[PDB]
Amino acid sequence: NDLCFTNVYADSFVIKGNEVSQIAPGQTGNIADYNYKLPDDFTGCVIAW
Amino acid sequence: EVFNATRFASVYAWNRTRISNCVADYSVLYNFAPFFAFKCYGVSPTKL
Ligand SMILES: *[C@@H]1O[C@H](CO)[C@@H](O[C@@H]2O[C@H](CO)[C@@H](O)[C@H](O)[C@@H]2O)[C@H](O)[C@H]1NC(C)=O
Ligand SMILES: *[C@@H]1O[C@H](CO)[C@@H](O)[C@H](O)[C@H]1NC(C)=O
Repeated sequence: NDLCFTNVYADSFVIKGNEVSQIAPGQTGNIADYNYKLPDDFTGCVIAW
Repeated sequence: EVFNATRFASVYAWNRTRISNCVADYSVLYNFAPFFAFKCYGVSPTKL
């Protein structure tokens, strides 16, 4: 709440339970390789509920 | 013949084959393998 961002992107997608642990900078799997790959120098947050 | 086998042994006796004198095209690595974990450590799988 004390930071200013030039722009903010909210990527939304429903995925399975293990694939939550999958989504992270520098990971592997059928989702992190062919479906959604977070860049290595990621600056942001992931939210899974 | 490391991926067309039928009795991949239990972990207590980890079968260890030796692959020498050959041309390693890992496209056949990919074909017999609906992958779930290709975590490579020393090398990158793309540059293999
Ligand atoms: C691990 O399993 C491999 C596949 O079953 C074996 O490779 C083959 O084994 C057969 C005999 O089952 C040989 O006839 C063939 O030439 C090839 O080597 C491999 O031997 C085996 N290794 C160990 C240590 O068990
Ligand atoms: C095993 O060998 C048979 C031989 O016909 C082939 O049809 C099959 O696809 C092979 N399976 C794997 C997992 O290598």
